[PDB]
Amino acid sequence: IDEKFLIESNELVESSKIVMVGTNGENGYPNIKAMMRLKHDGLKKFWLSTNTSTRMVERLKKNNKICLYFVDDNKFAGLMLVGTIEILHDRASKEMLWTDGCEIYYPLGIDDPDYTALCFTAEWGNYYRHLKNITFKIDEIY
Amino acid sequence: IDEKFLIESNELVESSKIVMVGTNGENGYPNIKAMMRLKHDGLKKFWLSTNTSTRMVERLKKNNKICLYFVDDNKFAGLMLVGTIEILHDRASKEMLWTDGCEIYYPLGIDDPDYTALCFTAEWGNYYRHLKNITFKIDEI
Ligand SMILES: [Cl-]
Ligand SMILES: [Cl-]
Repeated sequence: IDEKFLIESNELVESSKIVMVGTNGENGYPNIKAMMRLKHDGLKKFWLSTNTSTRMVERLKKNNKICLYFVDDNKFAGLMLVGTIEILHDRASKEMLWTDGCEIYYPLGIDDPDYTALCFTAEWGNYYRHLKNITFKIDEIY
Repeated sequence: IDEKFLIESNELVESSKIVMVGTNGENGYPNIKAMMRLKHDGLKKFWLSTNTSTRMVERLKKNNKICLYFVDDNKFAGLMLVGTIEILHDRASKEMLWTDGCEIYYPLGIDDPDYTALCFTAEWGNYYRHLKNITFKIDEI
């Protein structure tokens, strides 16, 4: 509950545009994919970008329990957040979340058929560091 | 399945000291944790260490289906392996897998009570590059 974590975890989040996203894959195996962080609100909410794959979409439709992971291997520190994700289908949201260097990935702009936007809402997390971890609920850390 | 994207998969694995490990967690949620690579054999077998944790031991005994993810540090790309994991509780295995480098995390050595070794066996791979992925079965390649 010390203020350092939220600030330290926030630096961790801010330090890369890439987030590792864990999902429930086929046949009971977890799957991890890299996604792009379009926006976040502290540790409460993340808006992410990934390529439209019917596989991923169908999977998230049936099971939206996910986790996010942020790491710096140099400190051997990481942050994991656990929560649920929803696909944002409306163009309004897609437009408001669009950023520079979305363009690198989605040449046809907001209307690129491969631009999918997601909203992750964190329930809890775990900060790992010095081979220990501190688990917290989001509603506590604020 | 071609040898270009599999040469990059192996290079990525050989350069990796830390690997992201995805496990099936409480209440239906995936969980991810960084673990250290001790040894591997191609893309089929990976020996990992992490700190001893009774929560993780119980998790993995209920459900040993996991994935590994190797981040490419120089471009938007990565390798995901999927398979099953087993904890190596025996000192013989821990002695064999011990590498110079472990002394940083486990200062009491092979007998450090926080030293846990695990053996992952991959069944399927997925290589991500250029916003695409190629899926392959490890035993075919
Ligand atoms: Cl709206
Ligand atoms: Cl020595």
